[PDB]
Amino acid sequence: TSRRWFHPNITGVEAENLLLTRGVDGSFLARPSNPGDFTLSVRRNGAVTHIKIQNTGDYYDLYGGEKFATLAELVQYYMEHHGQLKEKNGDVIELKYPLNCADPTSERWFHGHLSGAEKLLTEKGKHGSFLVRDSQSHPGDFVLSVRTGDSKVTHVMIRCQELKYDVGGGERFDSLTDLVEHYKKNPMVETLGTVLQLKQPLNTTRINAAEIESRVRELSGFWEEFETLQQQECKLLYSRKEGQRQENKNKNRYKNILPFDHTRVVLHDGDPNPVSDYINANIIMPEKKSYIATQGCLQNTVNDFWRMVFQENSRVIVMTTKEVERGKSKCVKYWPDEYALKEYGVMRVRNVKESAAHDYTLRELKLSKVGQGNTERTVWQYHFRTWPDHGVPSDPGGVLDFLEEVHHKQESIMDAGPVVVHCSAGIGRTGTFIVIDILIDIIREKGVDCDIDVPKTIQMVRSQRSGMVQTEAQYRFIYMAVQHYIETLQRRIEEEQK
Repeated sequence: TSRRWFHPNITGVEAENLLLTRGVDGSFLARPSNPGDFTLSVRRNGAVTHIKIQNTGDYYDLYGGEKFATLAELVQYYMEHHGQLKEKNGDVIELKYPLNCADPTSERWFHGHLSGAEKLLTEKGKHGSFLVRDSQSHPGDFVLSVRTGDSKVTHVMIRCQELKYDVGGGERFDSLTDLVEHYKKNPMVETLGTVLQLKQPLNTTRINAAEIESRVRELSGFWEEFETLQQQECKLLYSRKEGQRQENKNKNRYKNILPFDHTRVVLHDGDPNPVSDYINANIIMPEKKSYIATQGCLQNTVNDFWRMVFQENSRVIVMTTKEVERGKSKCVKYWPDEYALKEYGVMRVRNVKESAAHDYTLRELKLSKVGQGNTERTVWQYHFRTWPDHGVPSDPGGVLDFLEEVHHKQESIMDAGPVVVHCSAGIGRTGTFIVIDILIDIIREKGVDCDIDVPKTIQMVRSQRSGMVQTEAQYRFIYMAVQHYIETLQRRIEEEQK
């Protein structure tokens, strides 16, 4: 869609002035920061109301509202459901008109201060590759550089006249984004007939895995790269109708954090005597090893969880949360005690042995269908217990050691199904763990000298489940986990050499 309602470089007073001069009653905007959190500024009856949105790494928690996977899903929900958002008193807050941001800093095509850019379009660029940079000679103006061929880099001047942008004729646009989007749909034609088609921006995130230390150093950067990735979320507003059904409302831990219809795990062989095909879970495919990203079990969904594990032929479970965190339920006990046997509907689970490490507990479980012999399989449960209540761990060593053991178990089991990964909502920690495993797996196969793209991988995983990887802290942790993994392999090679 757009995501123009989010202003990345704004203050509380600037937000109030914009809503009172450029907006009307029902106008709204989202803004960052109190660092780490977000604020929803809404105009109501000639006054500005600020609603706090907090995210510790699990979900976007709007004060006196609901929990959401993305800020785009939060906005889409209240724009479609008017009588849902209310104050502490009970007075309804209406989200009617989004206030568009003119700042192009969070755009993929915007490079700000590149110099007369041709080399970057020659080395990285392809046919239709384009970038927008600040003008060197005339301050305030901009330059559009576009590559065309099988052959040439064409420069188009963008003038800034009375807070409006133009290419020297035609229409005058309020922002750089409006100019870019118009000339993307209606392309520019050169004097000799060459079409200046704007198909894709220049990729500046892809790095060679061996050169991770240098990129992390330059990003220490991480905020600007993450916000650019966050701006892409408006393109991931896929259908979630199955989870929105009244039959499935109590099957979701959080009413709004729902699985996409195109990737959801569809359950079969259910009880005929309502809906028996639903579970808040999605099949994650890296575009070898597949994953099922799901929420923490609810007592009414424990039977559906085991139905999924059996149906999908899954042999490894990754639990990245404690049962209770900060006195709040995050996941119910879906496994029996050590040496005990428990029946969960049509499924039977046996806890063979519990092996405890400092960061995790390994539980050897035996899953089978009640009434059938030769249906039994070993399901290995890896329960990470040291992850902090808020934020991410300071050292990625424990997570990497855990994931390396998870990988080695999956690889050792012949004909094993997708790896079940879950936390509370199944998006924050779950998303972080899956992304780290995908990126590390590229290095496992291709070696230290291979191309890796952190935001591209996150965007691909986000198209399969709503808001995979929740915070900038998690985003930073993904980079630090890859860097630590590269460092360990580098030392192991040097140990053999020396």
